[PDB]
Amino acid sequence: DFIGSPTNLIMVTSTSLMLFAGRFGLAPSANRKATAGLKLEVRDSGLQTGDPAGFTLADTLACGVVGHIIGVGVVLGLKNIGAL
Amino acid sequence: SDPEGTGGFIEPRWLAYGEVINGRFAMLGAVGLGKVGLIPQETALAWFQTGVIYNYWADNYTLFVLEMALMGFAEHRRFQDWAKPGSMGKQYFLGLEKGFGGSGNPAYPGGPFFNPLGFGKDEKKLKEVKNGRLAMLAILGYFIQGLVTGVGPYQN
Amino acid sequence: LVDRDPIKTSFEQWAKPGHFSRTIAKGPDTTTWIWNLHADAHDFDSHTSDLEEISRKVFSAHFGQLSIIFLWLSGMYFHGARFSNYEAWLNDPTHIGPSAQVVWPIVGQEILNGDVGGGFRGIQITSGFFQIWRASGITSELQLYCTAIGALVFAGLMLFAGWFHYHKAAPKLAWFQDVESMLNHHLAGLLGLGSLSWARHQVHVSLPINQFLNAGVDPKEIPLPHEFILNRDLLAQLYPSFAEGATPFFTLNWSKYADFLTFRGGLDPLTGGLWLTDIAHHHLAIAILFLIAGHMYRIKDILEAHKGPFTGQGHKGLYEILTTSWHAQLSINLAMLGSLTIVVAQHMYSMPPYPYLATDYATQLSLFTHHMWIGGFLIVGAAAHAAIFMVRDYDPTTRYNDLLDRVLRHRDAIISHLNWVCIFLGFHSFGLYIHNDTMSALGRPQDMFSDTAIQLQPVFAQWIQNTHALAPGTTAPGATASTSLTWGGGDLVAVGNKVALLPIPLGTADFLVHHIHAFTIHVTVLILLKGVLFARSSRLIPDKANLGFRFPCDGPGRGGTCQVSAWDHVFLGLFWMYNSISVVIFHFSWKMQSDVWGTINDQGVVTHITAGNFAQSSITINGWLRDFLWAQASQVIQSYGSSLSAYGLFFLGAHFVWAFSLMFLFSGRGYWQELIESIVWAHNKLKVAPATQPRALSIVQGRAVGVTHYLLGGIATTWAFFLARIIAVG
Amino acid sequence: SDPESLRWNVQAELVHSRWAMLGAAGIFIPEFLTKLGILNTPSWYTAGEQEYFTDTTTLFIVELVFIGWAEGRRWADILNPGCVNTDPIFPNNKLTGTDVGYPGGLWFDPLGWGSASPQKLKELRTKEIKNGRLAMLAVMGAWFQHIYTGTGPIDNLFAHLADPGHATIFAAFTPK
Ligand code: CLA
Ligand code: CLA
Ligand SMILES: CC1=C(/C=C/C(C)=C/C=C/C(C)=C/C=C/C=C(C)/C=C/C=C(C)/C=C/C2=C(C)CCCC2(C)C)C(C)(C)CCC1
Ligand SMILES: CC1=C(/C=C/C(C)=C/C=C\C(C)=C\C=C\C=C(C)/C=C/C=C(C)/C=C/C2=C(C)CCCC2(C)C)C(C)(C)CCC1
Ligand SMILES: CCCCCCCCCCCCO[C@H]1O[C@H](CO)[C@@H](O[C@H]2O[C@H](CO)[C@@H](O)[C@H](O)[C@H]2O)[C@H](O)[C@H]1O
Ligand SMILES: CCCCCCCCCCCCO[C@H]1O[C@H](CO)[C@@H](O[C@H]2O[C@H](CO)[C@@H](O)[C@H](O)[C@H]2O)[C@H](O)[C@H]1O
Ligand SMILES: CC1=C(C/C=C(\C)CCC[C@H](C)CCC[C@@H](C)CCCC(C)C)C(=O)c2ccccc2C1=O
Repeated sequence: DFIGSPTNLIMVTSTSLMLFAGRFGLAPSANRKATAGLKLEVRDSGLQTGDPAGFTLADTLACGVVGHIIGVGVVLGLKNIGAL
Repeated sequence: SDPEGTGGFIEPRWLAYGEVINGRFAMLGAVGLGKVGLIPQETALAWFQTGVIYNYWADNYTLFVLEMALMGFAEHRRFQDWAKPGSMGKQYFLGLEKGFGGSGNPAYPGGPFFNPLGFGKDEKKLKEVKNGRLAMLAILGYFIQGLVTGVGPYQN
Repeated sequence: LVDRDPIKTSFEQWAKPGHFSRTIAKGPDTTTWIWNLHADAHDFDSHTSDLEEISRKVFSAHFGQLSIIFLWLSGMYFHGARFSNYEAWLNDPTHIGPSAQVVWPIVGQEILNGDVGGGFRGIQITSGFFQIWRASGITSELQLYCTAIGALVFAGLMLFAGWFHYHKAAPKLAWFQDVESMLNHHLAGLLGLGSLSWARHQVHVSLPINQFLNAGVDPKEIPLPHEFILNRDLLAQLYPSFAEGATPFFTLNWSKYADFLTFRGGLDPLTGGLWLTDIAHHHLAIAILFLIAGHMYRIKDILEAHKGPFTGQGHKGLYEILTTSWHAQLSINLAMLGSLTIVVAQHMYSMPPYPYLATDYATQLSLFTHHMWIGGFLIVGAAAHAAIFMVRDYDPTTRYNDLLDRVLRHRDAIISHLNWVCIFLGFHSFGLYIHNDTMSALGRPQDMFSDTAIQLQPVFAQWIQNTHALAPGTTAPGATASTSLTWGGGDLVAVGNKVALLPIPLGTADFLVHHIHAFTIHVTVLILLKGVLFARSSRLIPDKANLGFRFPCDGPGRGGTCQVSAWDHVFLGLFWMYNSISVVIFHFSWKMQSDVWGTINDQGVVTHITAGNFAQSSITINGWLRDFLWAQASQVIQSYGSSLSAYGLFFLGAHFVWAFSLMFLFSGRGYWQELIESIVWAHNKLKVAPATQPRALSIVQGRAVGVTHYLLGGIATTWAFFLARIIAVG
Repeated sequence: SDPESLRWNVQAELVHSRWAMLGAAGIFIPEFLTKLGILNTPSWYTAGEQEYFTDTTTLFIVELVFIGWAEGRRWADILNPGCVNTDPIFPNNKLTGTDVGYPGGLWFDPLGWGSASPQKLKELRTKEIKNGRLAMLAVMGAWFQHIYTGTGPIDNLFAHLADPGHATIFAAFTPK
């Protein structure tokens, strides 16, 4: 409740990335060390695709912009429709 | 013989499901009074504000414990006595008619269960008759300290 | 044996003549065996071939000790409550000079017991509860009298768990020899759930109840006894009901706060313990780790992995055994337990963790030397028991061909080096001092080694110490001063009679003690290392492991063939360590008083118990009895008719017991035989001897009664020498 | 798996126990008949009238002489004849052992059938109360501590204290 309720939604945010992230990071283990970077089995680029943590650091940022103006610097707008 | 308490892999919870029945109807007085509570002066004071609107008018006297020890006796007697082979009830030192048993070695509504005939009505496994009364027991457990106080139900 | 086996006697054997090794105690009489058997009451060659129980016995013996500490220290905590000193001292600390303990007045006794106190006659104490103690806030004598019985509760029970093993029908192999969890648990939730739990009862209750004690009151003018829950108004001071945070995390605002913590660095003024407030945070920040950490895991797995070219194949299956050696998994431990105790001995004196220590001089150096002899008495052990491994424990060979089998491969080698190391030291590590004498007695200072004379010139200053305080260039944030106050940069200001704590700057004459330590630490280890390594077979004997780690000595041949073995390497290695520690002690107090331990005076002109006499005068190794032994010790040999007196009055005995050891250390054996008969003769004439063939000491027993006495002699000598030059001025 | 007591002085331990408990007998009835004090009331003068007292201790020596002889002479013979030396029946001396103590000397002996016995007939009377008396006494002697301690007044001695609410005694009753 409060910003603290926004926080209830938010425990969900830390709890979440971390766990949703968790399986990928374990899911083919017995890798031990290492990767695509090193020995045998290139394909180049970097890539585009596949998840665990590429996508949630992004989420702390999401939460940020919307949240963002509302508290801020009383918060845009800018309208434009205003809204028309 | 110097003493015996046979235990096999689960001794415990044979009781346990037992400590549980007793324990369970003690969830009990919860099921169906509720605070000693503490260290007894009030005489002025509850935890820290307790009370207000010290517990209770409060009769009670701790003599229990003197009671806890004393009834302890019954508990451990029913259990040996039936080791058994029975003299036990002496009946009338002399003479003649002693119809009366009253029935049973009890368990349940007829010392022999009895009055067998019944219902047209009221018409339309026994660890469950246990399982749910811890699900009545451990429940007041937290309900003693059942508070958030500074704030309260976030939910709400 | 057979009084009567198996199945069919409950009936216990007391009697018919009793037991060991198969031509068992003879029947026919002897003395030695009464000495055998206290010794080597457990060795575990004997009782059974098959480990079977013993792990099932050593869990029980362990229980006994835990109880016992408990019996102990209920005692202590008693004593501490109801012979109080404590209530009185705490309003009063920095006046008081504290006792738990009193005699009764019978015969002489009572010279001893001399006014300590908040007005009672005492024996002054130097282990501090009264300082472990400050922490309890609530106070009063009858409780500690609850904490006390709470002690005797844990005991009887944490002592009927020892009935509840061996003696009770009891456990089997898998349970230890499947390890797979054990540190998992231990470090996670006890290592963790203590330090954790300790946090919860280290700000809850203690912090507040000395947050407003560090002012005065008559306690309970401050603290109610339970007072401290659902309640709390009081937390409010010492901080918020978190006011609106949620379970830490962030969408949190402070315009002015950050949760209790707030790190301390430096010492409290007017209780210079160090802040009672980094004390929660640090223990909290521990446990987590342990809380996370004891969550490995099940094993060879990690150990079987990495190999190198020098590096060892052995590393792998570096021990199926390890799970069942024991004697090895104790030897490893002692090195650590032991070497992890005397690391206490520093962080203590250069960073007190209890309120009123330093000002309290004598009640934390006793400490720093008690904790110091264990981080040594447990290390030589940590070798003995490896020797006990290296010889025996496994039935058979199948350890094979590793890392060890490796180390041994070289062995007239690892110890070939280490040797020269020591004579390089010794010559650079003691005759160094002897220069001074031979040339300051010749007398030409131009050329001594004095901190002034041979040139470094007047700075110690920059190595680490100066980078260490100076600390926040850093990724470091924190706290006005140091981790340890002593380090060079910073501060005049610590404490109220007295100095507690100050730079200590060294130079040379900290330089070369610091080096004698090297050479002393090193030749200690040479003898143990070469001792445990050459455990089983040697270039002098091959047939060498065959009875013993003990055997006396193989036999007059090969030239000498005497000392060898490794009981004896762990006999001549104690002999050193008694110095190792005995001279490290000699180091600290001569420093800590020659500089540091103090007084403050108007305008803070520091007055060290000795105006730094150290300066030019430890460098001379006579100055070490000019300035030490003959200077201080004048308080030991003046101590008669007093109160402490039991020190001066010990200092003669035990300064006797030592000079009795040599008799046991320096002598033959068929000698006291040859004598013991002249005796035995005179005995028979009157008809008064033969039965239980009186016999001389068991070659190595004689060595057992060397050493042991040489230590409880030569040691308590200073335990006296000390408590007698901090009690009274200093 | 259990201690073995059985202990062997022992059978003696039980007869020691009779002494303690039958003696324990004197106490209860007499003090308590107590005169149900009393109709009223009790005066000593009489001997001790003014003779500088009567007993003090001297009373204790006479008490003991009279006794010494008895307690002493005594077990000395509840029984025990044969009375020497080398090897074991075990009682613990056992000397009486085979020989009763006498073949042919006297009538050491009491009664019919080459025996000590009064004979078969009776546990009866006196195993149940006399041993029940082993019990009785102990609780009723345990009752004596209960009856004085707490000394109403005179003496606290050394206080960590922390009573009163109220005194302790015997007259009898209990309150509550
Ligand atoms: C001062 C205290 C007060 C308190 C706090 C207690 C507390 C307790 N008493 Mg208790 N007691 C008190 C006053 C108190 N008593 C008084 C004044 C008396 C005199 C009558 C007793 C006589 C008494 C007896 C004989 C026993 C207890 C027992 C107990 C324990 C039983 C636990 C339980 O829940 O059983 C009840 C809960 C159940 C789930 C059992 C259900 C059985 C019911 C249906 C039978 C009784 C109800 C019945 C139908 C009513 C008919 C009227 C009849 C009483 C005339 C409990 C700790 C018992 C004990 O613990 O012994 C080892 C038992 O010994 N008490
Ligand atoms: C955590 C480890 C601890 C444990 C559990 C053990 C266990 C064991 N050690 Mg051991 N040991 C240890 C630490 C430990 N040690 C340390 C630190 C050292 C270095 C000193 C040693 C040096 C050592 C040696 C040399 C030997 C053992 C042996 C043994 C085994 C024989 C035990 C015995 O009979 O008691 C022995 C205890 C006594 C006989 C009691 C006498 C104690 C005397 C010396 C008194 C001490 C002085 C003290 C001030 C006197 C009391 C005050 C008085 C003045 C009133 C046993 C398996 C022995 C063995 O043969 O292995 C199978 C071998 O003897 N240990
Ligand atoms: C299940 C459960 C639980 C559990 C509880 C418990 C049971 C706990 C605990 C806690 C704990 C379990 C704690 C612990 C702690 C520990 C510690 C804290 C340690 C210690 C120790 C000491 C103090 C020692 C010291 C020393 C040293 C240093 C060495 C030697 C010497 C001496 C001994 C002095 C909980 C809660 C969740 C709740 C729910 C249910
Ligand atoms: C005539 C006679 C006699 C003799 C006596 C004498 C002459 C003595 C002595 C003695 C001496 C002349 C010396 C001794 C000493 C002892 C001791 C000494 C003991 C002990 C100890 C202790 C207890 C310790 C502790 C400690 C610790 C803890 C560790 C380290 C430190 C110390 C050491 C502190 C008698 C009577 C006996 C008998 C009869 C006859
Ligand atoms: C022992 C050999 C001297 C070599 C080191 C000397 C270099 C540093 C100068 C003196 C070191 C002692 O440090 C000391 O300085 C002052 C003594 O003059 C004292 O000065 C203190 O007393 C006064 C009271 O307000 C004020 O002058 C200061 O504000 C205060 O810090 C302090 O108690 C201590 O901070
Ligand atoms: C059941 C009733 C209880 C018993 C008491 C009633 C009297 C019956 C006799 C028992 C009385 C005990 O005392 C008595 O026992 C004997 C009974 O065998 C008596 O009579 C007998 O004595 C010897 C056995 O003892 C016999 O070998 C003799 O032929 C006969 O004289 C004894 O002269 C007397 O010592
Ligand atoms: C002096 C000395 C002896 C002689 C020491 C002896 C004989 C000490 C043993 C004496 C015992 C402890 C006396 C025991 C007698 C009493 C315990 C019996 C009476 C019981 C009492 C109530 C007094 C050796 O045997 C020895 C062996 C090896 C190397 C060096 C030496 C050595 O230096």
